[PDB]
Amino acid sequence: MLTDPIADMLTRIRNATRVYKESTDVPASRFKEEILRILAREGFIKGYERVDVDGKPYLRVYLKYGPRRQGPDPRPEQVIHHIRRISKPGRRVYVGVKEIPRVRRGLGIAILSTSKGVLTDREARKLGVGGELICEVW
Amino acid sequence: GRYIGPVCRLCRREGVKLYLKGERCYSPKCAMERRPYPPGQHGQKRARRPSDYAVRLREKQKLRRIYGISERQFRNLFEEASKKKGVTGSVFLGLLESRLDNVVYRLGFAVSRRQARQLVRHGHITVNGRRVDLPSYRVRPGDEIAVAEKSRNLELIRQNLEAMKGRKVGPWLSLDVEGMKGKFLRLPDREDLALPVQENLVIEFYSR
Amino acid sequence: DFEEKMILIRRTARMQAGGRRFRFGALVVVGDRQGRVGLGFGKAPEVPLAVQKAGYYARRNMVEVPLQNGTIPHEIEVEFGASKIVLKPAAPGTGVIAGAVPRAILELAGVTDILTKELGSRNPINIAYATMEALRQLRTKADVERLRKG
Amino acid sequence: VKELLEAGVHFGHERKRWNPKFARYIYAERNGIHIIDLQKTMEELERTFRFIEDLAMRGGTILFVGTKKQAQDIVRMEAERAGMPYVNQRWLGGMLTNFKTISQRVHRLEELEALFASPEIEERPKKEQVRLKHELERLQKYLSGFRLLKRLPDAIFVVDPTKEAIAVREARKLFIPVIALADTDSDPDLVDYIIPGNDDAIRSIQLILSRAVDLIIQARGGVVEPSPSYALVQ
RNA sequence: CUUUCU
RNA sequence: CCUGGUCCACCCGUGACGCUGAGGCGCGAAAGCGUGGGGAGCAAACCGGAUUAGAUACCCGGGUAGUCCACGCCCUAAACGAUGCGCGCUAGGUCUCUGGGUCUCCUGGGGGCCGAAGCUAACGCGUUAAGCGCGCCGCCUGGGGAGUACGGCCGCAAGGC
RNA sequence: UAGCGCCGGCCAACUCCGUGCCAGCAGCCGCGGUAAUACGGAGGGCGCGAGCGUUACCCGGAUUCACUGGGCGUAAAGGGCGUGUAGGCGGCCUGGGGCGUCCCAUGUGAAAGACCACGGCUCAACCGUGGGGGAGCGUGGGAUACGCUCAGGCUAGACG
Ligand SMILES: [Mg+2]
Ligand SMILES: [Mg+2]
Ligand SMILES: [Mg+2]
Ligand SMILES: [Mg+2]
Ligand SMILES: [Mg+2]
Ligand SMILES: [Mg+2]
Ligand SMILES: [Mg+2]
Ligand SMILES: [Mg+2]
Ligand SMILES: [Mg+2]
Ligand SMILES: [Mg+2]
Ligand SMILES: [Mg+2]
Ligand SMILES: [Mg+2]
Ligand SMILES: [Mg+2]
Ligand SMILES: [Mg+2]
Ligand SMILES: [Mg+2]
Ligand SMILES: [Mg+2]
Ligand SMILES: [Mg+2]
Ligand SMILES: [Mg+2]
Ligand SMILES: [Mg+2]
Ligand SMILES: [Mg+2]
Ligand SMILES: [Mg+2]
Ligand SMILES: [Mg+2]
Ligand SMILES: [Mg+2]
Ligand SMILES: [Mg+2]
Ligand SMILES: [Zn+2]
Repeated sequence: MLTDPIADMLTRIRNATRVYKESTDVPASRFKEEILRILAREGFIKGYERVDVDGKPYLRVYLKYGPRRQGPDPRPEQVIHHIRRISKPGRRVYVGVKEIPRVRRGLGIAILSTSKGVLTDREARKLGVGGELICEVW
Repeated sequence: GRYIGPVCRLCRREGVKLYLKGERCYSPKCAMERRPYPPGQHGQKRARRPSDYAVRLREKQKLRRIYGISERQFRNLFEEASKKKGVTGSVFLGLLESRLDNVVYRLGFAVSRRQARQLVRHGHITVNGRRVDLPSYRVRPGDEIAVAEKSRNLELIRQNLEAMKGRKVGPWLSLDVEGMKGKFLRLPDREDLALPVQENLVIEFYSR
Repeated sequence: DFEEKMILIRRTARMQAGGRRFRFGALVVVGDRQGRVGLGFGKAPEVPLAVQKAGYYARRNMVEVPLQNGTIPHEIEVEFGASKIVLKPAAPGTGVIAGAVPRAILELAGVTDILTKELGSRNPINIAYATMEALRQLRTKADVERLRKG
Repeated sequence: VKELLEAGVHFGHERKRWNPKFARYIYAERNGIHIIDLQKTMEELERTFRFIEDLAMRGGTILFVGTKKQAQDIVRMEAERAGMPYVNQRWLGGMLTNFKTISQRVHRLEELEALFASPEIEERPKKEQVRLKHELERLQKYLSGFRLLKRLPDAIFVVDPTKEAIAVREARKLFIPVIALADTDSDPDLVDYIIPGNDDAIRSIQLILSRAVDLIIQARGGVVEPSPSYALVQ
């Protein structure tokens, strides 16, 4: 079975971006879509849209990259240099609003899932709440 | 107790010139005047590239040997500046500069740091009246630092306060040569002091 | 302008019927303490020659360090081979907390306050490269912002 | 300088073992071979050629690189048809990268052509008088186009990048813009200004280059007449 | 073929 | 004759019924053990020839257990891909085995080789991962002492764990 | 009154003499078999200083039991394979619950110690006063994204 959907997605994204795919599909789920929403907002992806692959619902995730580079290996700088699951089944990770980490001295973000929806860390901190520490991204 | 022993040898080992004597240390004799090399049988041999350690060790030895202080005290003073808010490098110097024996010296009451220590010890000093003979007493802002009335007649205190006529004083100080008084206005800042020291190193040395 | 710290010089040897045949290698760091650091590893028949070649190679391999008030914009952990270097930014008066190798680079880098840690293989040469590499990846909220514009 | 009906030549090339990365520039297969999409070949031509005027109308140099026998001649032609230098026979390792060195070679060439006219023309055993003949022979066999370059080029026009992989790599290490008429069998990503189309065939190579050489002059106040290289297209 | 040690 | 696994096409049925798996139970090369049978060739041990300084060996001639069958036991191994299982994801090229197709190519299952990205100490691995991830089991923590001692459990014994 | 340790490298501090794989040093690597900065003394030096050095033990260095933070093709490390119990883990949509989880208030979290401030003893050590922090748990109120649970639905896993 597909043991962990949220990881499965971050990974697909991680994998696609690593070989510079333009778009990339992932089996859709409300929760997954919600995360991408932040992904798009924080400007980590061009964005995404609901599509239908072989009859079943997916989510194209339009990737984004830095510009072409100089000298050897003109491969673009990543926009998503990092992205890691944190809470994982059989090892859930919950944090109090006071225990919310500051990803990459603020240059990166962490996506929490709270009873107030799935906000980022600044959003959560602002709203004074905590929750499952889904993943960091920078 | 404090070092006590040939002092200009430190002057020489530390390369830099240290004023651990006041007079003479200005006369063509601080030895750093034609002999800026370390003491001992090897003074003049080539110097091998010092190790990261060496450097830090030396820098500390320098600063410390200046205010003539036991590593014991020096260290604790450091560990204190460490805890206190504010750039440690500064805070630390500010604290060394707050020792009574230092101020007595920074106020021209004494020719050197050593001498000022003795003045403090032999009770020739005042701190807002009450005499204080603890050379490691922390002089703080507002404190007036007089001279023992009884001692005010002492030739030394006279000669010293005499030549003090004219000489300016640190911007964190101020002295009334008349009544032989002086006030500790504020903790001197790093910029205020011109010590031949790289305290960033001294910090790093206690990092190890 | 460019200061020059020499990390390590080693002797090493090759074999030939008839004897061992050494050649030295020297790791050199070069920086202006402004924000430009350069690492070079040069080898050659005699120590001097090696050191020189190294400086040469170093100057030809510079990195732009985002020094922000003596420190670095954020934590980095770079693994070069079995060597892993860790860089944490620190406030004023902290000083440079790092091993002889990472330090020597960080210093000519113009870095004044950082927390450091060498994990894994502690091979100067590989740790050195790790350090350099870590610096190469340092970014600013500016760049980060720039990259996530559009 | 242009045209869209360049279907007259270039377009599709290379059986089918391509280089997945050249996927974009491909239109489809036919009887087995891929088909380079020319409309794109166009979009690229513009962009590329533009970059060339810039470089050209600036007095900038461009090292033409063509080892591929299928263009070995066209490269001399066009390159000579402009004060431009070229590497025609073998691309020596480090021409770009170890320039100050390979230069010493172009020095020797000159320093020799001298003796073979000087008072010493006939001096020392004809043996040396022969070894020196050789000295030049080869010196001139590879440094006839690389002759010019007094300093590192400001760019490089490579025939087939794959075949010329080394030339490219070097330039890149030196951040020397890379231009190239490349197709199916190559890594487009290593090319700065690409001309996706038949890496092989003279009828193709001849066109693109010549037009590109014209464009150079048609941007240097020379406004020269038709190319003497169309002759090598039979 | 076998054909030890230093 | 009896019977297991497995793959493809159609997409027809059920509707998360799934994955991993401490124990348990079972299977488990060879040699070995027990009872009975068999025994051509081969062949530990053994009996001889030769070689050698010696030859308890290699070479030559014989030769018993055994190798074979049955029923029961033993349970180990370089039991190896020295690489636990499942799922998703990340260029291709080439050869091959088997199925389907509109069958000079596409497509599914499997076996190989070269390889993108990436990983790796290196060697190498690279959609048959040693890459990117998640789930569950097992296992490692300097060498020798030592797979030994002691204890326990299993075995007829050898011996195993 | 000034002593004690050290000066081959880790590690700050180098020379002469004596000895000759001896006598000895030694934490590890090692040093000593006639030019020893490594033994013994001396001169000189480095570091601490009424202390200095040793031994012992604990934490550190040791991401070397790795939660933070490690690994198992050839370095130590995949179980000989399967079937499978407990246990761990669980696709998409919706609804109820609100156990986990998050939030607020409140009680508790003694004093001492730790932290900050000011103060007392000539300073400090020591001590006094005041202030702030504090996981955990109790009670009440709230949230529901995720996990759990219950119910309903689905076909993309699985089975047929
Ligand atoms: Mg590693
Ligand atoms: Mg069958
Ligand atoms: Mg159906
Ligand atoms: Mg139904
Ligand atoms: Mg058997
Ligand atoms: Mg039997
Ligand atoms: Mg026989
Ligand atoms: Mg026989
Ligand atoms: Mg068996
Ligand atoms: Mg296959
Ligand atoms: Mg590669
Ligand atoms: Mg391979
Ligand atoms: Mg042991
Ligand atoms: Mg028994
Ligand atoms: Mg030393
Ligand atoms: Mg001797
Ligand atoms: Mg530990
Ligand atoms: Mg761990
Ligand atoms: Mg390990
Ligand atoms: Mg092993
Ligand atoms: Mg196995
Ligand atoms: Mg679920
Ligand atoms: Mg609740
Ligand atoms: Mg007080
Ligand atoms: Zn002096």
